[PDB]
Amino acid sequence: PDSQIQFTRHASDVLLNLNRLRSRDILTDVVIVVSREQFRAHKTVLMACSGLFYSIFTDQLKRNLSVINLDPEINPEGFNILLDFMYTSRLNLREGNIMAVMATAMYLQMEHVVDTCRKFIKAS
Amino acid sequence: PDSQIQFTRHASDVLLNLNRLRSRDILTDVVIVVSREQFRAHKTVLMACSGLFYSIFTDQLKRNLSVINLDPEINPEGFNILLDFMYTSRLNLREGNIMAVMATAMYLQMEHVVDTCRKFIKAS
Amino acid sequence: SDLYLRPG
Amino acid sequence: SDLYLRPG
Ligand SMILES: [Cl-]
Ligand SMILES: [Cl-]
Ligand SMILES: [Cl-]
Ligand SMILES: [Cl-]
Ligand code: NA
Ligand code: NA
Ligand code: NA
Ligand code: NA
Ligand code: NA
Ligand code: NA
Ligand code: NA
Ligand code: NA
Ligand code: NA
Ligand code: NA
Ligand code: NA
Ligand code: NA
Ligand code: NA
Ligand code: NA
Repeated sequence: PDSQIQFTRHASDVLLNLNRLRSRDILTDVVIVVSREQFRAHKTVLMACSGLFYSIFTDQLKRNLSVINLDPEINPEGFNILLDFMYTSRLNLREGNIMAVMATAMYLQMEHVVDTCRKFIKAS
Repeated sequence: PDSQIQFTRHASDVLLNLNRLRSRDILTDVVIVVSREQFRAHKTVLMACSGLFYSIFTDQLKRNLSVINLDPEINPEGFNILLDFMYTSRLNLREGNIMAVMATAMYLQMEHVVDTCRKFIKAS
Repeated sequence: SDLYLRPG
Repeated sequence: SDLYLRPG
């Protein structure tokens, strides 16, 4: 029977390095547009975190879009909070943003974030 | 003063989902070739884990290569072990592969893996 | 738990 | 430590 070696900080190091690539606009391959505001990102990270983006980039016709527009009623700061969460594991929920974040997370099909928002709403 | 919410399994979930994309050949954008053996991958994951791949894909001329050949003296199973490590955080070091893995990790400029190989060689 | 609190 | 052992 074999045992395995695991690196404690590997996954968080990968995410940190991917976020650095995003900050420097290195190998970014999509721009997300919400109400005339643009967010650059990596398609694979979006697909790994969002049921909506997974569905989009597995559709043959939509796979090669370089610009994706979201529903303009979405709050762009709610989107930005969720994009940062994707790349950092930290979710900046505050009393003044939780409803926007929850609505955006439902739209993006981020079920764990939605559950977390519901938890904090119920507690308060 | 603010505090932060962190998701314990987010980074490892992202890596798990990226590895599933790799297994299904979804959004893979590069093939690495070692001694006539091919490995499909995502450039951003390679860059996040390897100093060599970071250097390659930040070079303007090499950025848009779809096929990258490595030194044919490299052991392709050593490469495969390191590619799996990139996507899983688990490093399959064994008595029969540690020297090949170390040499490949030095070539790929994966300093933490190299340090780990040196640790196990010194202990045995 | 899948969540924890940590310093800002 | 940055490494740990776990079941195969
Ligand atoms: Cl670039
Ligand atoms: Cl989620
Ligand atoms: Cl694809
Ligand atoms: Cl490393
Ligand atoms: Na970061
Ligand atoms: Na960088
Ligand atoms: Na399709
Ligand atoms: Na389609
Ligand atoms: Na487009
Ligand atoms: Na809006
Ligand atoms: Na806010
Ligand atoms: Na996996
Ligand atoms: Na998949
Ligand atoms: Na350059
Ligand atoms: Na160049
Ligand atoms: Na090519
Ligand atoms: Na070889
Ligand atoms: Na082996």
